[PDB]
Amino acid sequence: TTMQIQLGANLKPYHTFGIEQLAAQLVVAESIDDLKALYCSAEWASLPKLIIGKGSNMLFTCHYTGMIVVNRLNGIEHQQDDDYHRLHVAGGEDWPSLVSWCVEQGIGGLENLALIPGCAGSAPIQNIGAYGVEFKDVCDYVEYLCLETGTVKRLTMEECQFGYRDSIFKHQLYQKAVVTAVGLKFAKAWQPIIQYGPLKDLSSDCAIHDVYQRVCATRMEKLPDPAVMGNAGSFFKNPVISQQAFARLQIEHPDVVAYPAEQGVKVAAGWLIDQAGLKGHQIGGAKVHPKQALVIVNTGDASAQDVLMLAADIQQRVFNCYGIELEHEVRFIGESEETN
Ligand SMILES: Cc1cc2nc3c(=O)[nH]c(=O)nc-3n(C[C@H](O)[C@H](O)[C@H](O)COP(=O)(O)OP(=O)(O)OC[C@H]3O[C@@H](n4cnc5c(N)ncnc54)[C@H](O)[C@@H]3O)c2cc1C
Repeated sequence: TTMQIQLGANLKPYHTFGIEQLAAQLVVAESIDDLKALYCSAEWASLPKLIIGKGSNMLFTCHYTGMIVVNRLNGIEHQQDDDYHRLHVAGGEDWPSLVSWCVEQGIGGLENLALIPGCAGSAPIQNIGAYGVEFKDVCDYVEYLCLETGTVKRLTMEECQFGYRDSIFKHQLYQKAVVTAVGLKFAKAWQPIIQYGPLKDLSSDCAIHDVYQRVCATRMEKLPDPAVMGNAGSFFKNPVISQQAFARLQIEHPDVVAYPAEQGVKVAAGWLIDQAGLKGHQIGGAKVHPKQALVIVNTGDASAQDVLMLAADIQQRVFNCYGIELEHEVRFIGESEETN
């Protein structure tokens, strides 16, 4: 009963905003061969296709008239050096589950990425990061179905061109590549990364588990669970501006919060939105969550239009207070593929 095409499928079960909407067609892929039949064959060559993991970084903005392809390729294989653990993770694997698995195996280095919703295959697309770690830091390689050849190719971590919330799959490989698996590499001499938020209370000889527990604890405290109130996480990226640009900003706003970046300064958008006095602001069913002001939440009856107008309102207010232009991180889906 696999590779059954669902016609007129409701999308709420398929993305974390949980907004009422449907897809002309939807199918669950479960193997490399399914993706190969779906993307590199005459059958279903008719429909535009959107590959999704958990839809935890997505907003459907109208009736989706293509075929949604739900990535559920499973498998975790493990091996180890004298020096490293290496995992080969199928792209459909659930990410919060994978980090819990590493932690329970005693595999150190993934724990700052605890509870980020999504599939392992989506992790490289926006180079997920939290608590001072990013996917590029643990990445050995990425494998993908090459839409031009119908064969699986491999990129080293270098060839992925990772940046803040960025990679080659949002550029050259955009719509040309379906990630089928991720190679993760972790030093056996584990080093806690412990400089962010409540991890600062930890000490540098703590255990993997200590770090993981703290991350889970804080996240479950600050971020709404989307099965309770729909959301897509931090709606905007932290804007990255020059040093000089930052110093200028900081003359009028000496209080402004910054995060490290190699090129220029990354400014905390949470802080910008909060000082702009936007916490709790609602349009229709969409609201700025007061405990983490980057997260637009669905209070129950949001439309995509609500979310989009609230985003526009925040962006407007932020640009006025600070002359800074926030860039949305959530992908906006139209009839077929992304818009604006
Ligand atoms: C409560 C919550 C907290 C969050 N916290 C964080 C955080 O701390 N850090 C962070 O970086 N993100 C965070 N996010 C955002 C999100 O979890 C990540 O962006 C995640 O990587 C998206 O995974 P997904 O499987 O849902 O991708 P989706 O939303 O399904 O898809 C995202 C994009 O990737 C493309 N895509 C999906 N799968 C493939 C594939 N196999 N091959 C090629 N392209 C693909 C899609 O077409 C779409 O363009 C959070 C989200 C939520 C809801």
